[PDB]
Amino acid sequence: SGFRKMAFPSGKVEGCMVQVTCGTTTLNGLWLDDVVYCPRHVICTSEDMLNPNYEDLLIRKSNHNFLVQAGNVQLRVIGHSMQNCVLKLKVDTANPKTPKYKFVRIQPGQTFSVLACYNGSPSGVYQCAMRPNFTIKGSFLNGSCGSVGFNIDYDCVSFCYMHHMELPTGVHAGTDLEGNFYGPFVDRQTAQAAGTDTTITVNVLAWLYAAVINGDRWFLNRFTTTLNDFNLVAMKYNYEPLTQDHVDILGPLSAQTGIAVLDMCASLKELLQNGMNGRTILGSALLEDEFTPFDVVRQCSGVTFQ
Amino acid sequence: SGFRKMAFPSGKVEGCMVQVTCGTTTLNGLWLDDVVYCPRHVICTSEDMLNPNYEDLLIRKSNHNFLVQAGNVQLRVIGHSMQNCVLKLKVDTANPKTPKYKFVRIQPGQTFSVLACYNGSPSGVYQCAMRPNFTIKGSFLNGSCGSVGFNIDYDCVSFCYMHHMELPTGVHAGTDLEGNFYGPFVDRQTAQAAGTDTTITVNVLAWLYAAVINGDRWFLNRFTTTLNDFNLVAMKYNYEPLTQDHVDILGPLSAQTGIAVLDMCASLKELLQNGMNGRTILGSALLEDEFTPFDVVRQCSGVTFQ
Ligand SMILES: *[C@@](O)(c1nc2ccccc2s1)[C@H](C[C@@H]1CCCNC1=O)NC(=O)[C@@H]1Cc2ccc(F)cc2CN1C(=O)[C@@H](NC(=O)C(F)(F)F)C(C)(C)C
Ligand SMILES: *[C@@](O)(c1nc2ccccc2s1)[C@H](C[C@@H]1CCCNC1=O)NC(=O)[C@@H]1Cc2ccc(F)cc2CN1C(=O)[C@@H](NC(=O)C(F)(F)F)C(C)(C)C
Ligand code: NA
Ligand code: NA
Repeated sequence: SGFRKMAFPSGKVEGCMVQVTCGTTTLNGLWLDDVVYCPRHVICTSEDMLNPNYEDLLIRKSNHNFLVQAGNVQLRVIGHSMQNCVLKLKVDTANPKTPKYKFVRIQPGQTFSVLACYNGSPSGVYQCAMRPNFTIKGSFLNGSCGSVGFNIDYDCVSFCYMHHMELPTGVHAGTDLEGNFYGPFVDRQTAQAAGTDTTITVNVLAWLYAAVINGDRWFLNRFTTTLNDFNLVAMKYNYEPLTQDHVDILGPLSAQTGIAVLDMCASLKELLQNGMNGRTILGSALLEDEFTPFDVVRQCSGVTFQ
Repeated sequence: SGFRKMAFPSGKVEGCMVQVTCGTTTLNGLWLDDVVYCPRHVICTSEDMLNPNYEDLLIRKSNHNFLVQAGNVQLRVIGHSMQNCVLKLKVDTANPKTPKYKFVRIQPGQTFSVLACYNGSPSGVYQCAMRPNFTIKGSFLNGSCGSVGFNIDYDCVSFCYMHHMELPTGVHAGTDLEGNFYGPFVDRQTAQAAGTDTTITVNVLAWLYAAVINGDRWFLNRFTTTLNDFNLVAMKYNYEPLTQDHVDILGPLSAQTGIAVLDMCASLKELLQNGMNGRTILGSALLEDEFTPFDVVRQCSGVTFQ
């Protein structure tokens, strides 16, 4: 029993974290085989921020300008290339701790673990979601750039996020591991801001199922709803539309608990309209939306990772 | 910016997790140097649960009854001893991934990371606190026993918890790594239950300081209070008494923010008496008590671990 915001074990990623320095700029890099991946603006000074031409900045650099440290070991850069907003530094040593891995670009609403790092050394691990507005509500300070987000399946690490920027509301923007930003954000100094966000409906429903699995039913009711009438209410409360695809994905949780998806939707509707009346669900006085249906199944079934 | 329930990076612990099997009972063990630590009731069958005499059960066992697996490698047990409620299995191989480590028995109100494991393989990592009633609000299923809780300082892993039992309210009971239970709990089948719990006042105050650091002040007020008058209110709301020791420990956060501790106490008093009025603090509609003052400083200052 119990239900926690659970991160993936981070050891496979810890062994990949390094420090990259360019002039006075130091940030984190990801060392996989003989390549180190990091944000391209490591090559930026403070002056090259208004509208930096990164191709022009990069052609002016030499391999020996890049100082890459793994622990107390300096790694020599022997090639470099820019891919979108990521710099790929070819180094003279392959990382002996390279896990099985892939690079994935995730959809909004998906969750992942962040290994927050400073100066190439891990500080902490936490779970978050890609918001519908393509920000993440992270915990990142100066020096955190190049920290990565990931999922693990069996023994395979799927990297999905590299950290780049903090927006004026205190939320975070970054790229996939091929250097493409999530959302409309850019790595130049402009008036960018997070767009209006929405609540991840399919995840709220997943978490209500988690609550039932863990022995709590106070919020259930005898009613059902149509998908259309539910979405009319969701829309009013700034919830994402629930698709038939979302309904299918919730099938296993609905089967495990015996509560039809549209029945759980009628519970959520009632919760939106009436509030919790001073009660809590899984220790929360708010409706939690950073657990996917898969997160719930994994934690309530005890899936492990080799 | 941002503030997350952040766990320690778990890689140093992952490399220590093994599987221990005795007859039909399998649970997790912690492999440090040439010793594997696990709950002593691995030697129990279902029948030896009413009032098992563990010394009597253990003298009847042979080394070859214990099957210890690290990954795909079987480790041969060559000695054993019982220490309180932990079994120490001497094995023929020293763990080459043994970190710098120590065993600590923590006080209620302290936090730690749990690496939840099944069949010797890690499933997830999450942060929790030792409650005042010496339970933890974990997330643990059948097979989770022997999973450990820990903190990291610099490069040193301080193990403070090994998992043993789930209580009827769905919360969890376990031992330090020398086999002494936290709280009054025992590893025999009886009517044990969690005692009434209280909220960890010093941690709530720490989290209010975290909120201020992160740019939120809506709950502050112009008032101060005496320690005594605050504790009269805390007592009414089932909060732990705040000691002068707690006040001193909050000194750094008070200095960083310019808000005297007793001033923050008057804010907490007002929050207890009037509620949040539909507002949130650091994304929560409840007063959070599973961040210590040290957790706040570490996360808002970016401390790392070698
Ligand atoms: C990351 O650690 C980096 N720092 C530097 C420093 C010099 C060169 C390159 C980098 S990457 C930080 C993480 C950030 C900082 C502070 C608090 N929390 C965080 O997550 N990233 C930045 O400082 C980025 C980097 C950048 C790249 C190109 C630019 F043209 C401008 C920047 C500045 N920056 C920001 O995050 C800024 N935010 C924005 O510009 C915006 F639009 F996203 F809001 C800043 C105002 C500095 C937070
Ligand atoms: C742990 O994985 C272990 N399982 C076994 C099985 C056989 C022998 C030894 C062990 S240790 C589980 C973890 C637990 C189970 C299910 C859900 N969440 C969890 O955290 N621990 C147990 O099953 C313990 C072990 C035990 C030892 C001595 C006993 F006399 C009795 C038990 C049974 N047990 C419990 O946790 C039970 N709880 C209690 O007895 C009490 F008092 F704490 F509530 C149970 C009712 C089975 C949950
Ligand atoms: Na219903
Ligand atoms: Na005050």
